[PDB]
Amino acid sequence: DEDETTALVCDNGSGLVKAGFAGDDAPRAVFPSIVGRPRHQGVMVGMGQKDSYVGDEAQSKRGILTLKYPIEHGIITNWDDMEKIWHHTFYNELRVAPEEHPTLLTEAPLNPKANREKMTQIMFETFNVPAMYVAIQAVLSLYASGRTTGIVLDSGDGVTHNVPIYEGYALPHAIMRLDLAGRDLTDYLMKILTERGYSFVTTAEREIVRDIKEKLCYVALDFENEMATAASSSSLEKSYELPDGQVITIGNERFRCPETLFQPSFIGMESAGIHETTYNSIMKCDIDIRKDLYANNVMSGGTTMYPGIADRMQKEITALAPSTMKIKIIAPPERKYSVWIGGSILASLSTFQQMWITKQEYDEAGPSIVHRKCF
Amino acid sequence: DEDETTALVCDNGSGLVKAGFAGDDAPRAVFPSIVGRPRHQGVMVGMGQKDSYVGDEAQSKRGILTLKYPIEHGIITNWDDMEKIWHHTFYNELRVAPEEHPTLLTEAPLNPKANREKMTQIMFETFNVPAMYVAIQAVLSLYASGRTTGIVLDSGDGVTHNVPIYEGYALPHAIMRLDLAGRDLTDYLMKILTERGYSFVTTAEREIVRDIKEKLCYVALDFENEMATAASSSSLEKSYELPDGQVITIGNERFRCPETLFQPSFIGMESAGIHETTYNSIMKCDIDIRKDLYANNVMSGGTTMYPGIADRMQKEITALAPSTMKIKIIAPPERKYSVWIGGSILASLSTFQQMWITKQEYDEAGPSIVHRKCF
Amino acid sequence: DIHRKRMEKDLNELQALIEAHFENRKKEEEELVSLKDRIERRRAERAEQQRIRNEREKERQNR
Amino acid sequence: SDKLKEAETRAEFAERSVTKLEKSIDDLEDELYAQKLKYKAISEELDHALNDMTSI
Amino acid sequence: SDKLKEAETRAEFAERSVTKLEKSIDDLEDELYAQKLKYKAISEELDHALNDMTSI
Ligand SMILES: Nc1ncnc2c1ncn2[C@@H]1O[C@H](COP(=O)(O)OP(=O)(O)O)[C@@H](O)[C@H]1O
Ligand SMILES: Nc1ncnc2c1ncn2[C@@H]1O[C@H](COP(=O)(O)OP(=O)(O)O)[C@@H](O)[C@H]1O
Ligand SMILES: [Mg+2]
Ligand SMILES: [Mg+2]
Repeated sequence: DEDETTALVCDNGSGLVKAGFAGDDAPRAVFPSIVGRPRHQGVMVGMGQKDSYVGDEAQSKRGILTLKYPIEHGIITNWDDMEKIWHHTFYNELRVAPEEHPTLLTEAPLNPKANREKMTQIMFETFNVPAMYVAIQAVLSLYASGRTTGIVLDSGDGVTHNVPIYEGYALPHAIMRLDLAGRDLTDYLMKILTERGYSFVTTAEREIVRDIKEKLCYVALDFENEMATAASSSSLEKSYELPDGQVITIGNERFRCPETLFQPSFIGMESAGIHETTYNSIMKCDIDIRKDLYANNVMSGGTTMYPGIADRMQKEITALAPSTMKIKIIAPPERKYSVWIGGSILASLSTFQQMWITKQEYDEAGPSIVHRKCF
Repeated sequence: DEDETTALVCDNGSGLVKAGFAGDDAPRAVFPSIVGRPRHQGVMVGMGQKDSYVGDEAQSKRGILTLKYPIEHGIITNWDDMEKIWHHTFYNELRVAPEEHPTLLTEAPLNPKANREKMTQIMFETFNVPAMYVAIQAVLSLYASGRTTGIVLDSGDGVTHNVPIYEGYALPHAIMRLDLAGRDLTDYLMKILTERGYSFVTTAEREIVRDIKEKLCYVALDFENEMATAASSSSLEKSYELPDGQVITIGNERFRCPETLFQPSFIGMESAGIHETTYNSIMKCDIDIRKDLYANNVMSGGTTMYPGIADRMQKEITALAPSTMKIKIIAPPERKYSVWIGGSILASLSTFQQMWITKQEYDEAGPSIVHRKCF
Repeated sequence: DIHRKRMEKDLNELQALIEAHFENRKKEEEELVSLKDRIERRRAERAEQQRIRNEREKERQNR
Repeated sequence: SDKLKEAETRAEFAERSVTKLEKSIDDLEDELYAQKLKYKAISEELDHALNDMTSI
Repeated sequence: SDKLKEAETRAEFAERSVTKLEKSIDDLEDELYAQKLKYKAISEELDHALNDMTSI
């Protein structure tokens, strides 16, 4: 722990938890949001026999544990799970006590207000954090980009959000949430791999196939033409070496998996591709600034490490929108940490401690005070 | 052979092959999918000395043959085995030549596309069928029920599939395959009988214990309470007369075997009971029609001859789902033939010959034509 | 104002790039020297085991 | 005498085990050698890539 | 008795050789497996960079 009473910066992103100290450039403890529980009961002795397993421990013990998600698309299952994982993060991973450091947290866009009230109340009772602040990840990604104008595409693991912000002003009237995310990607890839001869249901293979998505997946420039040329495609077809050692070969599926977000009709969504959701979002607001939105679009999330989103994005928007002004996307490398960086940025300036949510305000007005203290 | 050129209707169900002519009410040649091979080599003469043994011949010669499964959970071992068994079915059992009759076949849900392309190619080269059509067994069971709305639970011998179909349209996004089936049932019963003092490994006892499952098995209304009262249970305990003549007595095991599908944690599956798989399947799709899915669930397969699936099904779904609307299951007697009946139904109408897969289409576009001709 | 600070920190990481190189290069050189000494270790071990097997053979005919 | 035949039996057992283990050691050390050499070659090439980056 | 003692001595010598060679094999085995774990890592990563060439 630093000698100074600097604040805690924790991004509880929908899919990854990244925690550390204020003034740091990158979060120190970063782990996926999976939680493992003993698949069977206790009869043995001498070691183990522990209920909750979180972090890399559960990653190593994936096979023996039922792998469960305490949060999915924002919905909260069991607050005890968050209690334990935050205990682990603060003491076993961050080696910090929350008594002496206020916490800045980031929440998924348009999270329930009742969810905020309950989570804040359990937090304040269970923990002894001196002060509090929670913010939407959209403005955090904006801060990471450091440009007040643009539309943020936050692609988490449970929801994809499109949020327009002009000159550092939120536009909730033009903000939308789409239920397509990593979960859907894994599902669709699971069914295609089932049609390829490999049919698995458990979560270990879920992580294997999301790793495959991280490594080999394409974003098709032209879809049906690329499957037409991918009929044989000995060179274009790509293989992976699974940890057991078998060589699993995939061809068109590499660019037929992310395509589903662009083409939701593959597995039955009324909503069109996410580019349509950015398009409608843009036109909902006044006409004039729309061009700037076209030229200032930002994309954020862990998924963004994949190739192909930028070219597809610009080409389709230019197809939909007039091609007079030039559209260009901006995306700094390793932007999944960017939100946490913005949290540090929030703690950088000396005005931030004017609106810390202190203990006594919550003791006076209950959780309801946040309704007036954040917004 | 009928004087008319009516089509062949063949259900190659995962566990049973049922073949016959179109316009017939029930398949003529029905046999299990076991295949027997000589356990030793040839030195004797005067009789026998034949490699492949299929059908009732292998059933009578189970002891002398290594009993092997050419298909397990959809996976194909050796196409030569299917070649021989289809030869036997067409000529020795159906007494029909496939030259003059197009074939309607049913395939296991979500079968590999590569499997379809290879099986169709070997079929067309080896055989001289004039025309072809292959369909998923889900819509066949739907046709047997004759109601366009419902969720089909296909419980084969290798896989159990849950498929929702609303107003006669498939919902692949909410379709799932579970690796629990007859094989698992026999295995689990084998280990319990091993704990009862009787330990066998060979397939003859596999068929004996599946017969026991057909005859005596219960589906427990309440599980732990029924073993608690089954401690002694002189009346509730039930016996079987094995063909050798020994009397083998089983008590709670009768309802502790099918329970494993409902409670997979007994032998270690991450997936919960099949009722959870129907539940998740239902919610994946739009909320509104879910009630109809609750009220229109159908179950199909040879296993369905057992008692207890209906009461357990409804009670657990009512426990999981709100109990306002009444949930009722429908299951016609002898529904394992129902798929084949639906095949006959397909040949009943005069529009079916508009999309027969003729020889010349396959000769033009290879197997790839099916990718455009069926779906 | 915040954005220039980011432009600067990235620059910090950028030069840090070479600093990330240094530990990898020392580890590479350590592997280098370990393999190079393993060369003569393997050769001497081969000679030693040849002598040991010679003693094995003489004890074999001696019994 | 029975103890002496048992001693000769255990001696032959241990000597055969020794021969097997020696051959295993030799083959394993040769395999490890070739493996390390291939890794060294790739590491060489990557070091050359680092030097080129520095030249930029 | 003297011959039994000589044979027992030789057998014990051989058995201690067995155990020492087994330990050496263990150490070598662990080192080779690790070497290879990192070899496959660096090979996969060079391939990933080549995938970068494809994206460019
Ligand atoms: N290094 C990486 N490369 C590619 N994809 C990644 C990487 N790390 C994480 N992901 C993907 O990002 C997803 C998590 O998104 P996350 O960054 O938590 O969203 P958010 O920005 O809302 O927190 C995971 O499902 C994973 O598939
Ligand atoms: N008369 C019967 N009574 C009870 N169970 C049966 C009967 N006939 C077959 N079965 C069971 O049905 C299973 C075969 O299922 P099957 O009907 O082939 O599935 P599918 O409907 O996918 O073809 C066998 O394992 C057997 O245990
Ligand atoms: Mg995100
Ligand atoms: Mg079935």
